[PDB]
Amino acid sequence: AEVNDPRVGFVAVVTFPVDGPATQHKLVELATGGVQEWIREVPGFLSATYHASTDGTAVVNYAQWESEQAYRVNFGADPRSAELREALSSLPGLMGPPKAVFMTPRGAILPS
Amino acid sequence: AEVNDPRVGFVAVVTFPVDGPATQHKLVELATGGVQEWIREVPGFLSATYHASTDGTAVVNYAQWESEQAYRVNFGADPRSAELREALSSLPGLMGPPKAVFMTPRGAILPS
Repeated sequence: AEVNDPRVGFVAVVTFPVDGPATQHKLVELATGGVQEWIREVPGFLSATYHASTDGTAVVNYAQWESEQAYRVNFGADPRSAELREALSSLPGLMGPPKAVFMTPRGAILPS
Repeated sequence: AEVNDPRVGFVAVVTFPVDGPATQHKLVELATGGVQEWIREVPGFLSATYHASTDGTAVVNYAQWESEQAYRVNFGADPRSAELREALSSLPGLMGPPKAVFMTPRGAILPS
């Protein structure tokens, strides 16, 4: 969704610490390789964008959800989120557990 | 821009540690204020979205740029970005300097 779309009521920023750029690439390939095809149609899911940090040390997911309730019901409470967590944890080169920050959009600036 | 817009070549995620929700509001108000309208016209600027962490302790800016040079030079060499940085660093309630992570979008999971 557009970053400022009013439907975005809840965001998670998840950082995965990795051992370098080869693992960054493998982790994004894994995350977008079909393991989470099921999430796409879940109610309230808007997007998950995986980024490689320029310094090679982390993959960062910016995830948009319609609301915290939708995230909790349709993601956190579905055992498939634990299967997805297991899959992403399986990759050689992941150096520690992912770190999450939960937040809500409060203001934006777009080009004129 | 949409999170998977192909023009987004570079993202900065900047986290400002703050002492509580009153400060989260003052910081977003300052950052989205009005005298800061010049950013909207910077070449290569795509968006800045400010978020309040649900726990009250941080404001997070997810910023989209066409390239690292648009952020570093088109924005960062402009004297106005030094003025903005000083205003944000002098706000009461800040608990430490902002921390930035720089990254490149590499994949996205979206609904059909």
